[PDB]
Order: sequence, then structure tokens, then C-alpha cells
Amino acid sequence: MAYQLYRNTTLGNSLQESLDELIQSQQITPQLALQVLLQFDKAINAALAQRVRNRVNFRGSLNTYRFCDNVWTFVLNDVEFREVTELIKVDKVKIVACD
Amino acid sequence: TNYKPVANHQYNIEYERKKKEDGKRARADKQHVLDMLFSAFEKHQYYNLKDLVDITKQPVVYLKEILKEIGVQNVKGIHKNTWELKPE
Amino acid sequence: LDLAGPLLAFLFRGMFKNLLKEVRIYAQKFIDRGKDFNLELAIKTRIIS
Amino acid sequence: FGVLAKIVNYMKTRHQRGDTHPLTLDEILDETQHLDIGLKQKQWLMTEALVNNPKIEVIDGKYAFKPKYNVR
Amino acid sequence: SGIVPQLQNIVSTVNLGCKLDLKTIALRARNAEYNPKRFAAVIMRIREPRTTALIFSSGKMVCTGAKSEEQSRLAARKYARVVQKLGFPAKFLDFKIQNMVGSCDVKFPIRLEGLVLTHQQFSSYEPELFPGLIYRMIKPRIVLLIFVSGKVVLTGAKVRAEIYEAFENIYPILKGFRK
Amino acid sequence: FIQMSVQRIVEDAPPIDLQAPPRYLLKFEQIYLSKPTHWERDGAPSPMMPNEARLRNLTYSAPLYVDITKTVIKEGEEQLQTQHQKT
Amino acid sequence: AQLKFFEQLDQIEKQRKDEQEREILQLRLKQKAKEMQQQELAQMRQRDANLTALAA
Amino acid sequence: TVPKLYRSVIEDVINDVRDIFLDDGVDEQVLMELKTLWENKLMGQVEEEPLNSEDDVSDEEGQELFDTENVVVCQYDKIHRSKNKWKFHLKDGIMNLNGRDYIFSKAIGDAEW
Repeated sequence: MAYQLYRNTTLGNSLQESLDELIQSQQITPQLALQVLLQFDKAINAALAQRVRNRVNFRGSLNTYRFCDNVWTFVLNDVEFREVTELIKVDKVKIVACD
Repeated sequence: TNYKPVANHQYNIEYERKKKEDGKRARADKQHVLDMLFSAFEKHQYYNLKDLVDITKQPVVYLKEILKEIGVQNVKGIHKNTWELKPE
Repeated sequence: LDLAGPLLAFLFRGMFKNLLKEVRIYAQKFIDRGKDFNLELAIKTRIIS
Repeated sequence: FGVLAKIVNYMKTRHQRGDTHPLTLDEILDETQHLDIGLKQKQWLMTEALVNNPKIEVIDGKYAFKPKYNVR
Repeated sequence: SGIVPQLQNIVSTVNLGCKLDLKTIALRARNAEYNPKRFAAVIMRIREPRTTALIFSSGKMVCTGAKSEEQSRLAARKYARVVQKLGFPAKFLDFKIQNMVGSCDVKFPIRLEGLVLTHQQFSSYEPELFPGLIYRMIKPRIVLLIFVSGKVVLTGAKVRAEIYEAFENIYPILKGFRK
Repeated sequence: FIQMSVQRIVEDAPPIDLQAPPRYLLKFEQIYLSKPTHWERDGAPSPMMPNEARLRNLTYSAPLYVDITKTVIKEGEEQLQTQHQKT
Repeated sequence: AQLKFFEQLDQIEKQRKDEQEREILQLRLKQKAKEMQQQELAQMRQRDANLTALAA
Repeated sequence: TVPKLYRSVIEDVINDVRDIFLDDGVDEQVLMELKTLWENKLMGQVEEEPLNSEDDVSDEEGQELFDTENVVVCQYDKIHRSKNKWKFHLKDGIMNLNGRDYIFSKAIGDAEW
């Protein structure tokens, strides 16, 4: 019942691995694990929407892009993420966007 | 100052902007449309096509095709002949 | 004795009732369509004139 | 109960396959991506209520032969 | 005349002869985008020909942006090959150049007012709607956008011969209205 | 008639209520009347003398204008009030 | 397990004691109506998660 | 900073899953065990039908298969492109650059194709 964007990240992967361990131990049912994932998606969406109040900038070049079902899958190279406080350099990046 | 020349009326441009931003309703897959229709019928026994189109968010022609496949039009003596989402 | 004034007042009351009637109809169509309505376009001057 | 009418639509497409065979509810629920818990029990109460009016024939044993007229 | 129009964009349609899955093409293609709410086709872009192609589920495709006929044909073939590599039985059937656009400069200002007065039957000059005069040539079915700066843009041509013939026809007329 | 009755009729005319959700209210407040005027084919207004009206078969009429306040309640807890002067 | 059966009977009274308030009186009905609206958006919102996982 | 936001997210997640754990009838110790393990884990061709006349007209498709490089997942408000450049109003989201995570609200991007 949620976008589930952040599942394929460090946080979502750690949560999924923990749920897998409990499933292996029979402590939790897979339906409960799925419910936990859904609730996590809701909570993380709300938390990023509310408690984040910082702007970022970035520049670079684009090598590929895709769009389907309101899902952008940009693929940039030699990106420079510039922020007023710090600057980060990356050789390649994949930007997945949804709405 | 009345009827001052204008390229386009403010209400007209606002409505056109709303239409463009919303975009035309897309033709979704038959399985998903059918599931949404069955869910709607659970909430209400009888549905009018105009409101069912709003609920499903699908093109009128495509929705009418899918609804002709399963549901059936019943003539009523109270308001008008309307669709019935029960396949039988 | 109904002079020019009262007679014209009667006619004008009738025509203003009309004017508001067409104003209501024109605005109601746009409101039903969901779009705002232009007051100047809603008015028919030929009614009174 | 809506999922139940969806199962009816599923077995209708199953007729459309022409490979109609005596079945049961668990395999359909699996192939339609749905589980087997007490929810299946309440929906099976609804399903037996259906078996009281299954114009789309759903008998308990060897079954599912909907069409009142059916030869090929 | 000493001036030859240079093509700025070519439109060509070709039928692949097989139905396609727009969602699958959008998901698997490199530069393709698919917004059924906005448009019913799939818009793809290839940089090396520097062109854009719209692909429909009916199997027909439209290629635009090609500066030359050879470039247009090669780009259409490349798009068809991409769709084929995506596993579909895409082919190259009835490729045709539907429209060609060319541009040029006459290198002198033009009196569009005199031009429209002389050729009202073919001319249409409405500064309110568009500053450029629209001329509808009959013998070639070409539409020319003539501008006071001297720039001339021809459109509606199916072959480069039509573009060149239309410019050859119009140049003597424009020379008579040199400013 | 011109000074009292026209203005009083406009005032006594009930406010127009529309709703079909946002609702609009139209109220006619004030009457304005200019001197008798004639518009040429080019659209330029000019005062119309009675002798000119007699000779040219015109109607000795004065333009009539009303101040109209339109208030829209969108149900969003804000109402927008716009006044059209001398419609 | 017998105690779990008793807890299930108590959950039925939550709704069943409440059901007597229904008919006599609609908040529960409103909540149910709202729930269906959440499900409609979910399926659309969910569709994105499966494809985004494939994309990334 | 980011760890503190993570702890707040932990609090929100546990609070949000308490009601589901009551609904499904499962004991509450599951949440404690889940949090413990989660924290531990974290820290002239006239016959034109044949298309084989051209080859190597593509690029390596293994980038999307790998996805091992840095990944940014966010939401987009406006995305415009004018014939060369792609412009990005990406709103609040998350970024995974060199393992370290970044959090942002407004992201502005310009890229060339």
C-alpha cells in the first residue's frame, strides 16, 4: 500500500535481511514481514518529507534515461554533487525517480 | 475599462492548465481494471457509468468494452437503465 | 396618474428581473461545467436596452 | 467476497482454456496469488453460500461444469 | 539564383509489420520514454543520427530530425534494429519521406506588404498571429515562411527536388520586393 | 425615476446565489448613468445632441452601469471578493 | 489456544456490541468507506515499487 | 546527523508497526528482536528486410544489471529537456554515494546527452 522506493537501499536491505532471519527462525510469518515492510515504507516517506529541510545541487552529463509508469531511471556520468557546505564527486550515478 | 482586449481569459487558461497537468486518462491493463471494478461493486451494488468512470479512471470506450464483457445493463422503472456489475 | 417615471420603473423592474435571470442561467452553465464565469460576458445589455 | 467473484472469473477463463478438470479451492487461490488461512475459511463460508446459488456451477466434488448447454 | 535551401528536418514513416508492446519497449530500451497519459506512442532518441522516433503499438514508426534522406533512412533502420534486438520481429516496410523542411536566406530585407499585395491569392500575412508571411505555392505543394530579415523556410515537401524548385520559383518574386 | 427608482430596483433585486462545491454570490450595489452618447461605426463614443438624434434616427439613450461585487466561497475557508466597477 | 478462542470472541463483541449501536444509529461505516479509498490508491502506488526494484 | 535521523526513523517505524503487531495477535517481543538484529546488521540493399547489415549499434547493457555503483532514489516534481540538456527538480529523497548516505529536500540537476 506504499511506493516502496527505499526498499532497494541500505536501510531497506537491512530491514529485509532482519526479516529473513526471523522468518528462518520461524519467529515471524511472511505476512507479518510484508506488513512490517509496508509500515516502514509509510514511516520513511513521512520522515523524509517532514524532517528534511536542506537543499542540494548537482551537475554532470547524462548517458541514459528511461521512463515508464511514472518512473524515471536516469543514468548520469561524472556527476558533481555541489552543496553550500560540501562538494562530492562521483564517476557515475543512477537516479531513480517516482511520483 | 470594460471588455479590455485579452489574448485568453484567465479562467480559460487556468482550466487548460489544469487539463494539461492532469493529462488524459490512460488505458490500464484488463486485470487491474477488472479488480478495481470488482472492488467498487463490493462497496455499492448499483453503479452509474458516469461515476464508475471516475472510480476506475479509465477511458470510457475501454471501460465500456470491459463492462460489456461481464456486467449487464438493467432497465429500471425509477431513474434509468444502468449497468450491473454482477456478471450474472 | 402613472407618469413617465412609474411606468418606466415598472418596465425596468421587469427587464432587470430578466437580466438577472439570464445572468443566473449563463453563470450556472459554467459553474456546472466547473469553470469560473466572466461576469461581463454573463450580462445581456440588449435585454434592458 | 469480491475476491470470490474474481475466482469465479478465473474459472470462467479456465473454461475458456477448455482444459477444465475437477479442481479445488487451494490450487486456484495459489495460482491467483492468494493465501490459505482462516480468511480462506470465511471466504469458503461465502463460497458455500455461492454453492447454494452457483449458476456458474461450483459443486463440491467433481465440478465447475458451468454451461447449462455444453458440447464441442 | 546562386542559393540552395538546406534541409533542417525530415519526417519519414515506416511500418515494422508487427504489433509491439509499448510498455516492454519502454522498460528495455535505452533512450525510450512512454507516457500513455500524455501520448499513445513511445518516444525514443538516437544521438549519432541526432533524431527522434515515435513508435506505435500498431508497428508503424515516425522518424524526425534527420537532416538528410540517407540519415533519415539510417535512423529508421537503427530504431527498427533496436526494437528487433528487444526480441520483436521488426522489419523495414514501405519506408517513405512524408515531409521535408528546408531553410535559407535571401541576404536582403523583404517588403512582405508589397509581396502580399501582389500575391494575395497565395499570400497570408497576419502580424498579429505570426510575423512571418505564409505563401502557399501551387505548382509545388510547398508552404514558405518568408520573414522581413530575409530568412525563408520551406515545408510540406516530399522530395528535395520540391524544396529546390519552390525556392527557385519564389526567389524571382522576392527579388522584385527587395527592400 | 432615474434618481430613485432605478437604483432602488437594483438594490431590491435579490443577490444572485449560485452553487454547483464552490458557490458564487453576485450583488448589485450602485447605479451610474453617463450623458447620452452615440458610438460611430469606428467605435468612438461622442455626445449625442437631440437634434442629431432626430436627424439621424437615433435613440436618445444614456449608458447604464452597475457596480457588481462577486464573492466566491470555495469551501476552503477563504472567500474571494472582486468588485467590477461600472459594468 | 482455548484462551485465544476466547480473545477472538471478545474481538467479535468489539464489532458485535458495536453492531447494536449501528442500525440504532455511522462512524464505523465511514471508516469502512475510507478504507476502500486507501486500497484503490495502494494498487497504483504499489505498481511503482515492483518496477522500481527491477529498474534499480 | 544522518545517524540521528536514522534513530528517529527507527522510533517512527516501531510506533507504526505496534498496531499491526496487535492486529495480527503476535507478541511484542518480535519488535525488540527485529530492532536488535536490524541495528546489528546495519552497524544497394533493395531487399531491406534483413537488419543484420548493421552490427555493434548498441552499448553494454550490464550497467543496469550491476547497479553496484552509487544510486539515488527520490521523487520528481518537474523534469524539463530542451534539445540537448535534461533539467531536474527532484524533491525530497535519498542518495547512496560511496556507501555514505545523503539526505536532501530540494535537488536541482542539469545534464547533457
